[PDB]
Amino acid sequence: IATLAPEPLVEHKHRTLILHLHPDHPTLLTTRSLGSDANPTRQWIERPTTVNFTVTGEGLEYTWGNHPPKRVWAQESGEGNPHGWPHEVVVYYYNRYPLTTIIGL
Amino acid sequence: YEHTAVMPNKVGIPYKALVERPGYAPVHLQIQLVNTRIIPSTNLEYITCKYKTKVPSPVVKCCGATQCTSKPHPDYQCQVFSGVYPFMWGGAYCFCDTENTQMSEAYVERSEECSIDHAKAYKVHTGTVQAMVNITYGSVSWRSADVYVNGETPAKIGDAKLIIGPLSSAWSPFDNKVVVYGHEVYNYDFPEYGTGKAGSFGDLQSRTSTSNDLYANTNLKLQRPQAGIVHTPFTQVPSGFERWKKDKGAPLNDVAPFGCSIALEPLRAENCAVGSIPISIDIPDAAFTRISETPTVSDLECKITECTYAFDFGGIATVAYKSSKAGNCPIHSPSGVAVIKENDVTLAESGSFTFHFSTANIHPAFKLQVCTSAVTCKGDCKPPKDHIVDYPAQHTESFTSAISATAWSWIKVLVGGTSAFIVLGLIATAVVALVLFFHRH
Amino acid sequence: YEHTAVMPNKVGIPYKALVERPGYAPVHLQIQLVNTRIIPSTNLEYITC
Repeated sequence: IATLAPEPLVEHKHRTLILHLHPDHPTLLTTRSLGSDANPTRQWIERPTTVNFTVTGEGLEYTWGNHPPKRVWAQESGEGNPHGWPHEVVVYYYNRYPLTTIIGL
Repeated sequence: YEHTAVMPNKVGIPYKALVERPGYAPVHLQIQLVNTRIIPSTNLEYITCKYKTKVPSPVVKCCGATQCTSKPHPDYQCQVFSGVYPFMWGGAYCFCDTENTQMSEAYVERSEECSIDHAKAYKVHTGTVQAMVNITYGSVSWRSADVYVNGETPAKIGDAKLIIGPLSSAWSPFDNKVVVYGHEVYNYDFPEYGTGKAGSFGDLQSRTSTSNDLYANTNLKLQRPQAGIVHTPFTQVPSGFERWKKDKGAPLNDVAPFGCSIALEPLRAENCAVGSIPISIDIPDAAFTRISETPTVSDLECKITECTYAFDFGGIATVAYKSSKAGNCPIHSPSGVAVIKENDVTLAESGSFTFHFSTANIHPAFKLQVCTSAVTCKGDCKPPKDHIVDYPAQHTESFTSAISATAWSWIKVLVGGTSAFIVLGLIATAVVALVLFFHRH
Repeated sequence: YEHTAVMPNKVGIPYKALVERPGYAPVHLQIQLVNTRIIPSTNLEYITC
């Protein structure tokens, strides 16, 4: 019989997952992505910290302690208005596509 | 009737297709995956566990000398220490001062814990792929059976015959050499049963779990007994199985890409999502109806009431029909702009029904068929408020799906008006040569 | 569902709004104020009589 860590506080952002981890024992946190590049991270948490992970549309899977793994997918909420003046049309596609708007303009 | 198409390699989402036969009404075909296991071929090489060095009782020659023979034993050691004069309880042990012999023999044997926690060293060879496929068509319910992923083994599922084609990619998460410890696997190299660095991984190799032969190098060295007491002291480096159990990386089930969950007992790699799967299903003619039996429809007009950019089914539209007679016909959309939640419809005489769809476009120009008749739908969609969801996407994101109608008119004049202005500039040269030629004659 | 807006500082006049959750019917919302007290912090210096 092993200990169970307290569950983290989960708040969402645009393509960003924030976890508030408060452990009472040294606890392991491993994350991986469900795309072509897994990008695996691992660390031992001994103090109350906060971590930010970039969740894409392909997904992300994270385990915390002895809890079962959880999978999260990022939607396409965006931070702009696609119809209107071109001072806000451009800033809509910059957040969605920062790699094609700079090259394409 | 053979239906041949390409199914993407995904587990959760279903594949919807409408099978067209001339002279017969179309049917709705659904193919859904449940499992996708990649099973390589493995042969066990050797096992590893912590050692246990047991020493026999040394001899105490009083006035003389002793020699030893090379006994067959893993990591066997012998030595002779001269002039020991040991002391036990009840006085000294022997007469002869400053000449005596002690044996102090030691050798290495596996532990009694080797049958519980040991690391299995496997060599991986490429093998077979299999899957479990749920199948329905027409009006019969869902029923499934295990299929094989090759190009040579048909499977009898339902009344039809299904041949699941080979995978588009030969990618496998396993390396050539893997180590299985407990319930997790690792990508690790081997000392190949001949070598051993005595402290890293191969200080004790046995061919099976109960093999008589055993390889063991551990730097075991005999030490002289001190001050006239009877004991055999030795000196050796610590175990490599304990050092590997601390200096260990992440397992392959936390490292493998494409969401490959790894099981153990056939050593599969379940539910990977890579490539595509060709299909070939031969639906029998008993599920085909005629054009005369199915109703015909006309006066189809479509209006989208609400659409959303989000995942799951965020779109809902109502259509209006004028049917000849009541009955059931399937609905299907050929283009990949919108997927459809349900298959059939309970039609009536001059009514209307609503259906739910799912796009990844701001303006969906998708098109769907109802009772082998055509209609198109257009509309607008709004971005959602959710940032992170716990379910995968039901649609397919394309390249032109993100272009709004405002920005499409902006890039229709930066490439249309400018490139036609050069045409206006080029014909000025074409007409100034005609005027200058007319100056001559 | 979170719905943010700006209401005026009038007591008797209610604020009517219509929230819009996608995929769901709109729900009417009515907010009305009944009081508005500004309470400063005081320390007594002295009395006189």
